[PDB]
Amino acid sequence: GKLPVPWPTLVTTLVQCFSRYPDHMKRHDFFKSAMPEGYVQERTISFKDDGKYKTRAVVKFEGDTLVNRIELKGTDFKEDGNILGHKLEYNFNSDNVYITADNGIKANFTVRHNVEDGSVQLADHYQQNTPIVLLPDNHYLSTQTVLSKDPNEKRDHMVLLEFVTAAGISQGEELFTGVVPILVELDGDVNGHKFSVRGEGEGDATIGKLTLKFIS
Repeated sequence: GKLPVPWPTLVTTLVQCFSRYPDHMKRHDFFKSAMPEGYVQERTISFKDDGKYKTRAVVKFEGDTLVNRIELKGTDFKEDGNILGHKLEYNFNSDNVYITADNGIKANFTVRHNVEDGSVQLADHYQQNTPIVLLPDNHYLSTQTVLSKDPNEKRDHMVLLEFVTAAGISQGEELFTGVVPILVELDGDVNGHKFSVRGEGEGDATIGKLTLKFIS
């Protein structure tokens, strides 16, 4: 009927090729350099004092559409914890995603999810991307996200708006010169509860903008 986990816990899993890289940093944009063939993005997301997600995503162009197709496996979540207990607030904080080269890339960052009781649930992210390219110097992605709802959507859903810019110190980049349609498909299992998510929207790497609507 609906998602077995809170929507905010899925936000990071549900396309960093849409980050805006400053022109002073274009030599360091792995994600676009891998297009159109794309990259595999794999994470381990450790929810401290709770379970973890292991994800594997294929991110690539299929014709004119940037596709993000995901398998997610969630294990060891506590029935009464913040996640399966649905105690997370429906919002998101800013993050810095720290990137370094993998001689692809690796990235690390810790998401802070706000709990109903003012406390904080940490989601520690370990990330690796391998091409299906530009190996970058150390840098990070400054990420901003807002979560909302569609007034006339009847299905369990999440509207997401995101802005991402690289900071802190190759022909594929040409595929991102305009607004690019996005398709996201997630096949999930958390503690044995199988679920799927489908999302559509568009990305505009000129401004680093993402706008998507996901339904479960």
